[PDB]
Amino acid sequence: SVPSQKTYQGSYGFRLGFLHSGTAKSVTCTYSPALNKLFCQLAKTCPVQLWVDSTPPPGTRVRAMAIYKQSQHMTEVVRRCPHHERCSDSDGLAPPQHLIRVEGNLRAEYLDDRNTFRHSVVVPCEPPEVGSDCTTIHYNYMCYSSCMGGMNRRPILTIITLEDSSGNLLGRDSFEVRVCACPGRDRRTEEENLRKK
Ligand SMILES: [Zn+2]
Repeated sequence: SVPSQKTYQGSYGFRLGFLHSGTAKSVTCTYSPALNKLFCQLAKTCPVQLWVDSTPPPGTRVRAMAIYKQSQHMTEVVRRCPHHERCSDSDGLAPPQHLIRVEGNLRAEYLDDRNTFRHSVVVPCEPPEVGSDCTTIHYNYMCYSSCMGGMNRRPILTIITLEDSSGNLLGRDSFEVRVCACPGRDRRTEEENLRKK
């Protein structure tokens, strides 16, 4: 009833990476290593790098799923709020209830789990292009952390799983997410609060 969040590199040395975007007022997505937390604006591009030490087999996939970070909310499905699920902002592929979308990948598949009712989005694991050492997935988060009747100010984690063609686990990583109007300021504030504590 709760997806695992345990970091697991597995046989292929799977782990995430994030750009260094800074904390200027104009930044739309920024990652805090000290907090392991991504701060982003609503429906803006969030580049997430995938790093491996060796190439996984053909048919390997990469799945993203959100869960509530607090244990007392972890069994509740993370979904878009009653406003955003009805705002007709469909990209033609993501169900309107799904918080997490993949941008610019026609091979993305969206799952409503028949047993847990949780949402996820999964893409093929592509090898790095010539001249690159990693691959990047562009995610979008489609509600604010503050949306009433949805996340309702509760923090979430995104869990990224590397899976074989049957869906079996090959690797796992995760990060907290705050979707907010001013990610640069909020990252600075939370990093200062951590330093003071
Ligand atoms: Zn919303």
